[PDB]
This record gives sequence, C-alpha cells and structure tokens, in this order.
Amino acid sequence: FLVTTLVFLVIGIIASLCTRICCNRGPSTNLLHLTLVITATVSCWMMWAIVYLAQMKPLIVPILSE
Amino acid sequence: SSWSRALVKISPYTFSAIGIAVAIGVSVLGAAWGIYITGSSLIGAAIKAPRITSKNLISVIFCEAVAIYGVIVAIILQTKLESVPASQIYAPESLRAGYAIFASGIIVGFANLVCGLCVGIIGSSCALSDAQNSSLFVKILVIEIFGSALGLFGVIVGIIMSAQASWP
Amino acid sequence: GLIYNEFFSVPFEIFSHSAYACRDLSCSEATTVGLIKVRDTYPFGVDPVWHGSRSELPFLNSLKMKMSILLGVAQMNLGIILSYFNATFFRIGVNIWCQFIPQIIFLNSLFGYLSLLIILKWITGSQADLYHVMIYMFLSPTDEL
Amino acid sequence: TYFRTNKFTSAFQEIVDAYGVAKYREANPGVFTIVTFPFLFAVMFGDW
Amino acid sequence: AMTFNIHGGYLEAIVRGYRAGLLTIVEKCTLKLVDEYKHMLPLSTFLEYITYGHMIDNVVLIVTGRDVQELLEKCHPLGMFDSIMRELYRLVLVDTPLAPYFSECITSEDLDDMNIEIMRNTLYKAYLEDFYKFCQKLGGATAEIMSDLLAFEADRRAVNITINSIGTELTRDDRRKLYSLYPYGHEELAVCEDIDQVRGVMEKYPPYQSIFSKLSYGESQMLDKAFYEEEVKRLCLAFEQQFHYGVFFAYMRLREQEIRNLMWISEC
Amino acid sequence: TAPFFGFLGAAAALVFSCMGAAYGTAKSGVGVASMGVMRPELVMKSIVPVVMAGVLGIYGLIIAVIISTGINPKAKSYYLFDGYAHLSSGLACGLAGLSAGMAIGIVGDAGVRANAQQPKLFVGMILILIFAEALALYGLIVGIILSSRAGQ
Amino acid sequence: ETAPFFGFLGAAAALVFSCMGAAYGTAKSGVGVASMGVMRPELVMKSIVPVVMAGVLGIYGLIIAVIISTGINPKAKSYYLFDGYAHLSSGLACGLAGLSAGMAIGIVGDAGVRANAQQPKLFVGMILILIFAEALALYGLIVGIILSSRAGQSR
Amino acid sequence: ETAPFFGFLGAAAALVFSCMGAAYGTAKSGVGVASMGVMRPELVMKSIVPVVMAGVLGIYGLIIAVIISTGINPKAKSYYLFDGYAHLSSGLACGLAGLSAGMAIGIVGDAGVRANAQQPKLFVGMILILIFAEALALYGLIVGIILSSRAGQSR
Amino acid sequence: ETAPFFGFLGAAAALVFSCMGAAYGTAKSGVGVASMGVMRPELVMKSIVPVVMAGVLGIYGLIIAVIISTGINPKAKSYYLFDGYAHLSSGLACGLAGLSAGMAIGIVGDAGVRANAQQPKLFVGMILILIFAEALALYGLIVGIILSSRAGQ
Amino acid sequence: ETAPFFGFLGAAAALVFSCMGAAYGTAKSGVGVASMGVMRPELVMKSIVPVVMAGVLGIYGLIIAVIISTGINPKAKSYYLFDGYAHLSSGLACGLAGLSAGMAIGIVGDAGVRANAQQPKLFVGMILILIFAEALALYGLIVGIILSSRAGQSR
Amino acid sequence: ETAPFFGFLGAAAALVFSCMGAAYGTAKSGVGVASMGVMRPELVMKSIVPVVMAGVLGIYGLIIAVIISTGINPKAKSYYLFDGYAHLSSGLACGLAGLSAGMAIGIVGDAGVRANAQQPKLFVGMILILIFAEALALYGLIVGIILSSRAGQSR
Repeated sequence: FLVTTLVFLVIGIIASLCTRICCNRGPSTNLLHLTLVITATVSCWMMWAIVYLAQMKPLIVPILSE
Repeated sequence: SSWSRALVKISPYTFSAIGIAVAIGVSVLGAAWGIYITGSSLIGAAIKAPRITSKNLISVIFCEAVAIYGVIVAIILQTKLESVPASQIYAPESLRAGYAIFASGIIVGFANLVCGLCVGIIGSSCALSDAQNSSLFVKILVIEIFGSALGLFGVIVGIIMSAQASWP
Repeated sequence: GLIYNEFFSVPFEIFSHSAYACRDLSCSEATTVGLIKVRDTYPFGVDPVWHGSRSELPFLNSLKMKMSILLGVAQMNLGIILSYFNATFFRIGVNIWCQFIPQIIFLNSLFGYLSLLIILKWITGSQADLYHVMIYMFLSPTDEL
Repeated sequence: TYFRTNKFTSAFQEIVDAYGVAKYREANPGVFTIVTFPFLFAVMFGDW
Repeated sequence: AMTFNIHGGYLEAIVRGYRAGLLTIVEKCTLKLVDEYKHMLPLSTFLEYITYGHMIDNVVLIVTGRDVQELLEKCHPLGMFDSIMRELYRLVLVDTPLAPYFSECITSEDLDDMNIEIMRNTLYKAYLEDFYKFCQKLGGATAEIMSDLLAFEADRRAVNITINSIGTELTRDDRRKLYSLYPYGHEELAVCEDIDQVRGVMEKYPPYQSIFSKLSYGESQMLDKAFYEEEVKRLCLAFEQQFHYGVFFAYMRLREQEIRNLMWISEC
Repeated sequence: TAPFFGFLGAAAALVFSCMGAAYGTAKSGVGVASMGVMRPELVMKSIVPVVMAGVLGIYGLIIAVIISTGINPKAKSYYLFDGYAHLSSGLACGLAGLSAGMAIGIVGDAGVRANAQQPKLFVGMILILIFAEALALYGLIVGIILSSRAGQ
Repeated sequence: ETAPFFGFLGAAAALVFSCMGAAYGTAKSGVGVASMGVMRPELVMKSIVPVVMAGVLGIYGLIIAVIISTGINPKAKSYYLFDGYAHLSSGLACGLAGLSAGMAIGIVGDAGVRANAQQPKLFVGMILILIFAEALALYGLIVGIILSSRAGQSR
Repeated sequence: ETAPFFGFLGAAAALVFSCMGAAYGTAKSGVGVASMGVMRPELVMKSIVPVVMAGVLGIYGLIIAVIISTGINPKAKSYYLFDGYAHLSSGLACGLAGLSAGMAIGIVGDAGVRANAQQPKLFVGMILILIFAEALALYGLIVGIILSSRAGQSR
Repeated sequence: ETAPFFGFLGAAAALVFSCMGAAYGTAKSGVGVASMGVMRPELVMKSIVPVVMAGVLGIYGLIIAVIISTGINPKAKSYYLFDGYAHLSSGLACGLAGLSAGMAIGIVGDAGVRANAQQPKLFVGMILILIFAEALALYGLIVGIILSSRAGQ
Repeated sequence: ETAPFFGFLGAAAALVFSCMGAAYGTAKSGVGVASMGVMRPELVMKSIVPVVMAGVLGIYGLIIAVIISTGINPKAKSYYLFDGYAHLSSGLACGLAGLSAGMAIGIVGDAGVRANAQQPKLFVGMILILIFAEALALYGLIVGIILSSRAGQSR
Repeated sequence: ETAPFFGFLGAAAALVFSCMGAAYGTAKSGVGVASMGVMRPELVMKSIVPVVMAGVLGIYGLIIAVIISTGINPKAKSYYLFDGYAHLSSGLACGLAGLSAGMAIGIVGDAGVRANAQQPKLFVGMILILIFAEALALYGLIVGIILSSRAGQSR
C-alpha cells in the first residue's frame, strides 16, 4: 500500500533520470519529455490506487458459483 | 380463471364445423383468384393472337385442380363428422377430434390459397411469355406444374391430420 | 490488463498467493455468512477469486464505475487547469481571472462532493454507503437529513 | 503556424490536429494528449 | 402484386403484344402508333401524363400567332391533341398539367417566349413542370427512368447554355432557373463551359462517366440533345421492360424512337 | 385438453411455410418468364432457383409430418408440455420457412435478370441464393431439436 | 406447470426472429450484389462478403435456440415459472436483436454493393460497416447467453 | 412469483430496443457512407465516426441489460412485485432512450455523410451535433442506473 | 401494493417520452444545421442554437425522472395507490409535454435554418420562436413537479 | 377510493392536450413566419402575434390544470368518485378545447403570415381572426373553471 | 350512484366537440378570408361575416355545458343512473350537432370567400348556406335542450 506508493514514485525518479540523460540533447525537448513521464507515472499510479482501494476492505464478499 | 374456464368450455363441434367449412371456402377463393389471374393473361394473349388457346388452357386446368382438391378435402371432412352425443359433448376425445378437424381445415385452406396464388401468378407470366415466344411454353408449363405441388402437399398434410378424428 | 489481473480472458497468479480465503468453509458453500475472509489485499491486481465468482459482476461494476468517475474528474481538472497556462502563454486579458477561475471552480466543486464521497467510502470502508447510498446522499438537494 | 513535429510525435500531432489549429505559439493540447489518449484507451481494452 | 391481376392485366398484355410487334412512311407509322395508343382507351393518369409529354411541345408550337394555321397539319393525336397571346394562353391553361404553372412562370407570354431563344426557355420550363408532375406519381420503377430523362434534358440544356447560349443570358444561374443526381446536384454543370469541363462534370456521376466520351457527337448539338442523346444511346436499358410493371411509357418511347429512326432513314 | 395447441402447431408449420414458399416461387417464376422472352437457353437453366424455392415446401411438409405422428393421444398421455413443445416447434419452422422463401424470391427475381444481362455472374447468383437457402435448413434443424423435447 | 408454454415459445421466437432478420438482410444483399455485378462481374466475388456476414446471424440465432432448448429439462429439475419466464425473455431479446441487426446489415450491404463498383475503397468501407453491424448481433447473443445462464437457478 | 417474469421481460426489452435503435442508426450511417465514399476516399475513414458513435449506444444498452440481469437474485432475496416493476420500468426507459438516440443519430449521420462532399468546415459542426444527440443515450443510461439502484430497496 | 407498478412505469414513461421528443426535434434541427453549414459554413457554429436547446428537454425529463424515483420511498411511508397513481400521472403529463415541445422545436428549427441561411436578419425572430416553444416545455415541467408534490395522503 | 386516479388522469390529460395543441399552433406559426423572416424582415417583427396567442392558450390550459390539481386535498375532505369523475371530465374538456383552439390558431397564423406579406392591409383581418379563435379557448377555460368549482358539491 | 361518471363526462364532451367543430370551421374560414384579402384588401372587412357566424357554435356549446353542469346537483336531489344518462345523451347530441354544423359552415365559408372575391353579385346571396348551417346548429341545440329538460323526470 503506502510502501507500494513510494515504489511507484521511486520508479518515476529512475525513469526521470533516464529521460534527463536521453533528452539532455534538447532542453525544451527534455522539458516536454519530463511532462510525459510524469503524466504516465501519475496515470499508472492512479489506476493502481483505484484498483487497490476497491479491494482494500470490500463491502460485499465474493460468492462462488457452482 | 372464470374467463379462462369459459374459453375452455367452448363447444368443440362448432370449431370443427367452422374449420371444415373454412377449408373449402379458402380453397374455392384461392382457386378463383388464380383462375382470374391466369384468365386475364389468357384473354390478353388471345386478343393478341388466338393461336395459343390450347397451351393457355393448361393454366386454367391447373388452377381448377386446386378447387377439385379442396372439394375432395371438404368431402373427406364431412365424412369425418359424427353424431356429437350430449354426454360426450365435452369429452377429451371430442375436444381432440374437434381441434384436429379445425387444424386440418385451416392447413388445407391456407395451403390451397398459397398454391392458387402462386399458380395464378405463374400462369399470368407464362401466357405473356408464350405470346412473346412459343418456344418457351414447355419450360413455363414445367415450372407451373412444379409450383402446383404446394396444393398437393397441403392436401396430403390435411389427409394425414384427418386420421386423428375419434369423435364417439 | 496487468492491473486488471485478467490475461487472455483468464486470471493467473497475482503477486500475492490468495487475497480472499473462504472463511472456514472446508465443505460449506461459498454463499454463506462467513463467505470469504481476506488475509491481505493482492497488490498487483484484483483478487483472483473475485473474477471467477458469482459476485464478479457487482463488485467489478462498482469498481469500474468508480474508476471511470475518478478518471473523468482528473481529466476535467487537467483540462480546466490548462486554461490558465494557455491564458498566460498567450498573455490573454483579465478574462482568465474573470471567467476561467469560476469555470474551473464550479465544476470542480460540483464533482468534488461525489469524488470525496467515493474516496471516503473506499478509504473509511463505509459499507453503509456502497455504490447506491452515495448517489442517495447526493440525490437530496434540500438541507437536513 | 504549426508546431515542429518529431518523427514519433508526428502521427499523434496529426491525429489531434484534426480538430483545428491555433496561433503562432498558442495552446497545443497535442502535448498532453500524446500520452493522455494511451492513458485512457488502455482501460477500455485492459486484458494482459 | 395481386392488383395487376385485379385490374389492368388485359391492357398490359395488349400493350406488351403491341410493343413486341413493333420494330410519308414515317408519318404513316406515327399515325398507326397513335391509333394503337388511342384505341387502348389508375393507368388513365399515366396515359394522360404520357400524352401531356408531347402535348407541352404541341401547345408551345400552337402558341405562335404568324402562320399559326399550319399547326393543324401536324395534328398527330399522340402529342398534338386538341385538348392538350396571353388571352388564348389562359384558355389553353386548362386540361394540361404544366399549363397552370406556366401561366404564372410565362405570364409575359411572347415576351418570355420569343421564338429565337425565349420560346425554347418556355418549352424547357413546361418540360420541367411536366417531369415534376410525372415524378410526383411515384410508386413504380419508372421513377428512375423519368429522373434519368429529366436529368438528360437539364444537362443538355446546361451544355447548350455553356457552349453558346451563355451570350443569350443563359448564365450559370439560368442553367436551372430557365433551363428546366441532377435534381440535387445540378450545380456542378454551372461552370462546365468547355467540352473538357463537361466531361469533368460528367465524371461526378460514374454512370455518366465515359458517356460524353470525345463529345464529338451528341453533345455537339444545342437545345436538349447533348445528354438526351446519351439517354437515347442507353435506351437499351428501357428495352428490358420487366413484367408486372408500368411499361406503357416505355412502349410509347420505343415507338417514338422507332418513328424517329424511320424518319432518319428517309432516302437511305 | 391442451392437445389443441399441439395439433395447431403442425397445421401452422405447414401453412406458414407454404405461405413463404408460394411467395418465393412466384417472384422467382416471374423473373424466369421475363428472361425467357429473349434469352431462350438461359431460362431453362435458371429454373434451378425456382426448384430451390420449391424445396422449402418439402422441408416444411416433412416437419409437419413429424408433428402429426407425435400427437397420438391413445398412445401416450399428451400432457400440456407436449402440446406446448409441438406448437413451439411448428411455429419456428413455419416462420423461418416464410422468411427463407421470401429472401429466395427476392434474390431469385434479381438473379434471373442478372443472368440474362451477363451470363458470367450466374455462378455468383447461385452461391448467394444457396447461402440464403441455408436458413430454411437452419430452421429445419431447430424444428427437429424442439420436437425431440417431447419426452416428458 | 405452465412455465414451458412460455419458455418454448420464447425459444421458438428467438430462432424465428433471427431467421426473419437474416432473410431481410440477405434479400437486400443479393439485390445489391446483382445490381453491382450486372456491370462489373469482377467485383461480384468481393461483394459477397456482406451476404455471409448477414448469414452469420442465422447461425447465432440457431446457437441461441439450441442453448434455450437444452436449458429446459423437467426430468432434471422442476422448471418453475421464473425459469420459463427468464428463458422466454432471453429468447425474445436474442431474436429481436438478431432481426434488427439483420435488417441493418442488409440495408448497409445493399448500399455498399450499389456503391461497390464506383470505387474500390467500398470493398473496405462496406466490410467495416458490416463488422460494426455484426458487433450488435454478437452483443445480443452474449446478452441472451447470459440471461439463459441466469435462468438456471430459479431459487 | 410473477415479478421475476416482469423483471426478465424488462431486461430483454431494454436489450432488444437498444439493439433496434443502434441497428437503425448504423443502417442509416452505412447508407450515407456508401453514398458519400463513391466520389472520394475521405468518407471511407474520416467520416466513419457515426458508425462507432451509433454502436456506443448499443454497448451502453448491453451494459444496462447486464446490470439488470445481475440485479435479480432470488436465492439472495425473495423479490416482491416491487423489484419486478422497478426492473421493468428501468428496462423500458433504457430501451426507449436507446431507440430514440439510435434514430436521431442515424438521421444526423446520414445528413452529415451527405454533406461530407460539401465544404469540410462543417465536420466540426456535424461532430458537435452527433455528440449532442448521443448525450440522450448517456441520460437514459443514467436514468436506468438510478432506477436499478433504487430497485433493490423493496420492503 | 400495486402503486409502485404504476409509479415506476410513470417515471420511465416520462423519461422515454422526453427523450423521444428531444430526438424528434434534434433530427430536424441537425438536418437544417447540416444544410446551412453546407450552404454557408460561416454561421454553422451559431446555428446550433435549436440543436443545443433541444437537449434542455432531455435534461428536464431526466430531472423529472429523478424526482419521481426519489418520490417512491416505501420505507419512509407505505405507498398507497393515491401516491403511485399521482406520480404516474405526473410523469405521463411531463413526458407528453416534452414530446409536444420537441416536435414544435424541431419544426421551428427546420424552418429557421433555411430562414437564417436566406437571411441571418431573422435570427432574433427564430430565437424568439424557439423561446416561445420552450415555454410549453417549462410549463409542462412545472406542472409535473406540482403534481408529484402532492404525494402526501 | 379510486377517485384520485380519475382526478390525476384528468389533470394529466388536460396538460397533455393543451401542450399538444400549443405545440401544433406554434409549429404552424413558425412555418408561416419562416417566409416573412426573409421576404420582409421589417414586418416579420410584428408577425410574432400568433406565437404569442398560442403561448397564451397553453398558459390558460396549464392554469386550468393547476387549479384542478390544487382542488384535490384528500386530507381536508374525502374525494368521492363523483368529484374525481367531474374533475377528470373538466380536464378532458379543457384539454380538447385548448388543442382545437391551438390548431385553428396555428392554421390561421400560417395563412396570415403569407397574407400580410403579400399585403400589409390584411393585418387587421388577421388580428380579428386570431381574436375570434382565442375566444374559443377563453370559453373552454371558463367551462373548465365552472366544472372544477362544481366538482366539490358532492356529499 | 355513479351518475356524474357519465353525466359530467357528457357535459364536458358537449363543449369539447362544439369547440372542435367551431375551431375547424373558423380555421377553414380564416384561411379563405386571408387568401381573399391577399387578393383584395377591400373585401377583407366585409368577408368576416362567415367567420363571425361560425362563432355561434361556441356560444351554443358553452350554454349547453352550463345548463348540463347546473343540472347535476346531488345536494338538491340525488340523481339516478337515468338522470345522468339522459344528460350525457343530450350533451353528446349537442356536441355532435355542433361539430357537424361547424364543419359544414367552414366548408361553405371557404367556398364563399372565393365566390365573393370573383363575383360580388353573389356575395350577399351566398349567405343562405351559412343561414341554413346556423339553423341546423340551432335545431341541434333545441333538441339537446329538450333532452336535457328531462333531468327531474326521474323518480
């Protein structure tokens, strides 16, 4: 949960370092790349947060078909 | 419930007689319609040329065959009637016989009507085709004969259903 | 798809072993008061048992609806926020503060009650709300109650 | 005017530009949508 | 479907036989065809419209006078029926479909029907009104043929306007205002001022494509001959004449075409 | 008592099937005569589509025969389930045959005209008509399956 | 009880409506194919795809009818009124969806075939339209299967 | 006892009516596209928007039908006539809204496909009109969702 | 006992009829808008006024449906027939009013598209006609709300 | 007993019929004014009278329906079937009269738009015709009010 | 008893039918008068006589409705099934007569507008048809009043 929350954030920083190294050829190009990386990280983390908050404490238990 | 009971309490003899009469009526109507359809084209062709009267008469004969089959079916249904005793007026056998008679009559009438309409349309086309060219009359007559089998099939089905009559 | 824990229309082994375990029910049916007791939540994806269960439809439908609402709120917020950046970049007049601020505030606040209620129900586990009573609370326009 | 198109960004920029254009240096929603559209179209077809 | 056998079957058979039999000699053939058509007397309205087709031209010719007495020599009952100069035009406004509309559209009488060009304009307007009236009686496959004929007439008028009648005030606006897919997309021919431009406009309709071809023949003629000759060439489609359908108009058109071919034969 | 519906199913199955069969045969026949006016040889071979339409009546006739044989009252107690099943089985067969014949009549009528124009496309018309005629066979399969449920 | 009198009726209606829709599609498809192939016999083979696309609805309806028929078995369990009603609802829904999809596919295919010889791009456009139409038939079949499956519990 | 019949009928009616509306819209759009794309290849893909815009309504209807079908659970709660009436009302509302949206979308898409050969500046307006029309489908889905949510609270 | 079987039906009918009227109006409005945009693309954006106003009827219908759904509260009070019948009648009235307003707005927009295409000087008159037409929808919504308000027996 | 059903049905019928009549009248008036909006925009502004008259008729119908609804107070006095029947009859009469008046006024305005466009001197005649038409709606409203007042006389 | 369930309904229907007939007649007459005024503004004022004469139907219907409403009074005396049936029959007869008279007067006035516009000599003479129609309406009203006079005949 909260440990995984830092894991997603930490994953972006390494990706941020790779993006900076790759796009250092262009400053304005690097600025655009950083926005894309941040947006992708935020979207993935939000999707995971929704998927985890839904099943964290379910209100309805799962019944299995026969 | 009460309405359902009244519906189930209807007399089956009336329904059987209605179906028997309706078979003959529908067969006659279909045969007459087909005869008129063929006759319009036959008269037009004769006005164009009186050479193909013998060829045209085949369509009229085929149309009248439907009426003949319907009359035969009606005679069979009339033979299938019984005395309708008061005690068994609502017996399961009487109800089954009446339902079978009604179904056979409806099937015979509908099949006769369909066959008559198809034969009339085919003959109307065939007379004009023969007027256009007498060489195509054989194929048109064969097609009309093949299409006439609908009435025969319906009559066979009605005859098969007629064996279900068991009125005491 | 990895998030959804569904692979080629089939579940598989999540990062955990089993999120939910049948409470007792060594021989009892799944449909029971005990039902299934969850040891811990599977972090990689949805619970594998939930996908193939009879209760798959309601829970998955509620989760998908909540995710769609949250994603729409986020997209609308991003689009509204882009207005201030566009106004500053083009050096637009006071119309941004005059109109863009209320435009980005009204819809944000209107959806904020629903988004916060969804989050709190997810966070606080307020089962007295579920998917339906959230709309029920949002339904009433009048005060009190 | 048209913003400079990269080798990979060209397709997404063309897809987004099908709604119109802007000023010489005005707002360019293509920058966000280059990843936003993949960030949303994935959900409707999520199956690994 | 059963309505054909209910009524009109004998007349349809007679018409089909007469058409199948078909193939001062030209005048004699025209008189024989007119007599055959007259002796045939729902389908009454169709026959009335078919007669009114040529009756519009007959009335336009009779509208002269100016040697007006010579119109009796061409009193063919097929098109020159007696039942089908503003004072006389008002009297002639009855018993014709296009006459009531032409009374208002051509209220200038000879002013809007000058024998040089404006008489052709009045004739085109009357033809457009008659075509609209015929298309109003929808319900059969003949609607496509009527639309094709009206489109051919309109396109021929537009081509003639763009060729040389543009100097006669038959401009792009007049290509549809006075010159009678065409009922919806005739605007493409307003700028077809050249034979190549005419072919390009015809390219908008793939069926009409390659119909113009080199445009040396057919399109070379003015008035309504340019695209009407295309319809004459394609009249083999009308030669199909599928049964159990209104084919009286098709038979009349075939007889008229045969008469025209016989006239064009003349002394070999 | 309920057996009235079961008996009605067999009659309806034949009646509705023949209703569509005649309509298909009429449209197919009319086009054949039109082609036979000019193309003498093409019309003779084109009669197959009319023959194909007439087959649908045979399929309905057989389905009716099975329903009639299974309505033996003195043999087994024809409960309401048997009557309901037989009526349902006939209804599908009759309705499907009516639709299947109607498509064949519409397709066949155009096919005669198409063959008279370009003889090359005759194979294509047969393929489309054969595919359309499979629906009547599909209805026949459903009729057999439904009628087979008369066990109890 | 009286539940079979509705369940079997719904099962029959599913196949009946599916066949009606398939025939309505196939008639228009064949008319358009003949109209196109009258002038361009080469594209006749390519124009036959919508016919098969429409005919697939017949197979879908037959499968739904087979499922519905197999779903009723008094010898196995007492088919209460709820089971028969749900089966009839599934049959009616599947049949109506199939009929609508067939009519739409027939109209679209007739239009495309009429426009097929005008431009070769029609070979792709009409195929895409037919696929989009058959998507509705597939969705209806899925809904019918789900309803038929849910009909099996009946408390 | 008879309430599940009403509920299943309502779900089936929702699915069937949504399918019919989507089919009508798709047929109209297909006719328009076949007419338009003969002249130019632009209508082959640049104007295929209504083809999927109409199927979106069918997808929404299928989702609503699946939700309604999942709503019924006799083994979990003995549904009274209230549940059946609510399910039938929700299904009818969803199906009617789907049919209306399908018809409107089909008409608008046919008009847009016809106008495609005209000035392309109208593409934005056509898309806006199509979206405004399709908003009815979303409104109907919302109404159906609200009805389904209120359905299960029967006493 | 049978009151909900009428109230829910009335709410659904209200929503359905409002949607049908909105679609009927929007079809003609969109046809006219497309025709005008083909003729004159300049005013295409400003010609969507009837198209936009059409959705107001659907919004009002959805609001009425939501109010009717909130009206049925069996737990709060045993729903007697006097409340269910009133709710059903209110829904029917609102739906019929919405359908009539939608048809009128569709006719008005179909006329006004051509009217503005010939001369944009009639835009004010077209807007006034549309407002007068929508007054009927507003009156119908008000009447439906008033009728639904009387659910207290 | 069941009187509230009759009363609510009558009120709903009154509102629906009044709305339908007003809509028909407004549509006819707009169709008529479409030509005047281009032929002579100066006179087009004065041409909005029939729309206002139709709106007035609709308002009168709505007012009558509101009065009828306000007349139903079950907690104050028990509503016998006599009062419900009287209220339903009053509503039906008011709605029918309003619909007829609206249709007549719409036709009159549609004719009068062209009549005034051809000649401005026909405005007086158009106004007189509109007033005569609105007199019928006024009489219908008066009759409905009288019937609503008499509806409470039962015991 | 359930007397107003028919008596009040008939009283309402009388006014409804009279209003509908008067509206149809007035609409036809107004269209004709607008056409005539467009032809000649001089005759517009003088040609309003049929329009005014068509208004007598509304007055007669209102009077009949008021009389019927006053004829129902349970407080004064209980009305049996016959007492309400007779009033309903009188109202129906009056309404049907008013509708027929309105339709006839509308057709006659529509013809007479053109007749007066063409030949002013026959303009005054044509009023005989309108007089006959008004006499028919008056006879119908008298018959209705005679039928309604039997309200107190019951015992």
